[PDB]
Amino acid sequence: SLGPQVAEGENVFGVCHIFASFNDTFVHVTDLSGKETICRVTGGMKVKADRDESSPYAAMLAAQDVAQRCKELGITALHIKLRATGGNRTKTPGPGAQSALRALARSGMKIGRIEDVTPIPSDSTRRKGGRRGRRL
Amino acid sequence: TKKRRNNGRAKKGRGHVQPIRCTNCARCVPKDKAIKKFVIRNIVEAAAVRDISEVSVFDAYVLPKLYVKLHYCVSCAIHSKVVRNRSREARKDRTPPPRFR
Amino acid sequence: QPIKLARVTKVLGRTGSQGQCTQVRVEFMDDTSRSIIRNVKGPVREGDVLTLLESEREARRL
Amino acid sequence: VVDPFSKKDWYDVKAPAMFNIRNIGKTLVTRTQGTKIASDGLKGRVFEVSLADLQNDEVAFRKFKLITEDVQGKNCLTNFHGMDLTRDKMCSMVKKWQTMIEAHVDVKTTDGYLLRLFCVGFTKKRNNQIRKTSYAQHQQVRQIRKKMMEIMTREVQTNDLKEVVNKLIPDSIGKDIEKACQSIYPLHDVFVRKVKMLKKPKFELGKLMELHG
RNA sequence: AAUUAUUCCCCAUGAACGAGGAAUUCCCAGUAAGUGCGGGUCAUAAGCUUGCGUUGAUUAAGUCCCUGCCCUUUGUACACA
RNA sequence: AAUUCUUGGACCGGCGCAAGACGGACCAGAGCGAAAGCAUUUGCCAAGAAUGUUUUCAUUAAUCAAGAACGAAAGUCGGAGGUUCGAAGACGAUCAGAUACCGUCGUAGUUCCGACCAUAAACGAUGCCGACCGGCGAUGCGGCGGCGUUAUUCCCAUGACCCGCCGGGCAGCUUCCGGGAAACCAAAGUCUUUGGGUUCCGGGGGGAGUAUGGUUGCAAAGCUGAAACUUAAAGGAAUUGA
Ligand SMILES: [Mg+2]
Ligand SMILES: [Zn+2]
Repeated sequence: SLGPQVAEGENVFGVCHIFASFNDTFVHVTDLSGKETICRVTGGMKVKADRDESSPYAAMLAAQDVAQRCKELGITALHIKLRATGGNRTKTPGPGAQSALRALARSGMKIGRIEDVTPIPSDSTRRKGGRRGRRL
Repeated sequence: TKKRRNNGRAKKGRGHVQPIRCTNCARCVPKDKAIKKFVIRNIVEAAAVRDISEVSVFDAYVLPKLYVKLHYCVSCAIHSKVVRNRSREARKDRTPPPRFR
Repeated sequence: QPIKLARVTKVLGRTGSQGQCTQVRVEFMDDTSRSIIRNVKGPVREGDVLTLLESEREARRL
Repeated sequence: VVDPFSKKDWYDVKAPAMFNIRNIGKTLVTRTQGTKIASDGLKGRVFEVSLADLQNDEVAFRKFKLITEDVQGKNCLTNFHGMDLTRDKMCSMVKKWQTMIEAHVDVKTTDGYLLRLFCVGFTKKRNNQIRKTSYAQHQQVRQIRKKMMEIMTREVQTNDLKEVVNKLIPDSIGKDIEKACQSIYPLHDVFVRKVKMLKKPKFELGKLMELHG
């Protein structure tokens, strides 16, 4: 909780690994090496209703929370590493990614470079569900 | 009775085409029968653009697009309203519908 | 944050669940150039004015 | 029942002399109080910095991997560990109606860095072309892949890593393959897609301290 | 023929009701609503209905969101559907 | 939502390690193959169509009872292996009930080697060989001819485009060829104006691909395959309603 970077106009970049699944949203700030966790606020930590952990609401709450927790330790700006479920499963960022990314940029943190790191296979194992899929 | 001259697929001179998993379900459908769509969206939506445009350190950073290739089974394609039923004569028109703006 | 004055230039069409907005392109009175589309409640004419609490956020051209 | 960021001292990270802007950014560690040591934990960490952030203002689609080989004092001294293109660039290039030629080589520098270089090229549609497809026949693909491998190996093998990274900062290798394969089938999007570091030499200090100016 | 008070008059008696939950009806200009006046029923005879003036607005010039109905395409082994 | 996991630190993030599956995007009404089927690189081995030919043999050919090779998936026996997924089963929900759909586990299996089984909506629901009968635009391979563009800068000459012609192939569009009950099909046409060659096979619906005998297989089952009896329709294409 003491950055030796003079706050003249020198930007201390973290890197937030936004993992937006379709039943949870992880907002997670990390150091520039990618090793040492600074702050990790999940979607279902804020709201205690199991249906809507992966909401634009709970994503926005956790994003504002980490943004306040992150400017305490003295990380000025952030790099974005957005990802979906990936592998066999869906490759679209969940409904929380947009509210999370927006809200923690609304909350005074500056955005560096945005990129996608969804684990896509060159080719994978068999997918969950039958040959006829999920009949519902 | 025979509905479609090509049997609802792009198989002509094979006999077998490796099956593929529907993105919505996980139903195995033939690769050539599957309704394919290519989705190119920005990582941030429309109104969040101006928020992240001015709350970014870099002047004139063209933020990237997410590129997704979606396969659907015929069931999911009709349900999610990607494809619909057509007139008996208007079924024949293969020309993809107009995208201008 | 300053309230800005804008002259409605043209009416486009009506939107909302029960047709209770007017889609209009409103030109700013202060700067001659800046024209953005906004949704307008109440009976609006062409060639009246609006008092915007924010001058930036824009409506979707439906 | 402790503040876990009471005992976390920050650091500066230097990038090697090859790139213009040197101070990459900040780091944190639990400074030593027994068997597990600051330096012992700080060594072996890898960073992925955009070439636009390593130079002044530049290519945003190319990224470089740099590991902390050793820490001098309040200062991590990184060294070249790998290279890769971005998801958005790799996806934007790969499109329909063209042959996508891919080649990989396993080559060794003079100093004991063994690299694996992945190249990728796409067949170019012509200026007056009315045909939609513009594919290459399998022998043409095999010949271009042969020219990819033999250029990627002759470029790296003959000189040391410092000069090889100096070549990777432009795409001098990607230009050379795009020139050689003009006669076989003209390409356009020829990049050295990826570089992986497989085997590294015996870690000396004078080598890196002269690679760091 | 008025007990089980037909209708009307007078003194007396002085109740719940502080604007009404779920829900829900009708309506855009001399219209809503207030306000009274005739016709029908009628020996006795309006808290109904059917007509007439009188005073006279708020909101809207729209939409398919809800509720209904009607089309076109489509599927059908149904045609007392 | 719950069953499951987790302060014997799950999930998330970093650096490595192993394992066994699988080859995304490029990937197309594109290609090859007798059909099943076939997709990372490179090497080795034998095969093959089409094209080119003023080479060679000289009727050696087409189709085929008997007989034979290959034959998805599932399945059985033996050995190796076990990442994912997952018949059986163990639960958790929903439901009037759920022995299902939905969810967490999960043995056989899924993968490899060696023996079997020989069936699929194994489909173009369409045997093979040969000839004749409209047009147009593309496409994949081979050849041939021609302004011009670009690389080998030295451009002879090859490669990438461009414009046409020829032959084989996957398909497409169009029309009063003609046919057909029509849907539709340049073949499903050249059929009362009925005959080019040949193999298999159908005879109202059920009973029934059942019984029985034979044969093949370790088993599952495969191939061949009736009758009594019951019945006036079952069915095909297209139309108008609901
Ligand atoms: Mg098949
Ligand atoms: Zn599906």
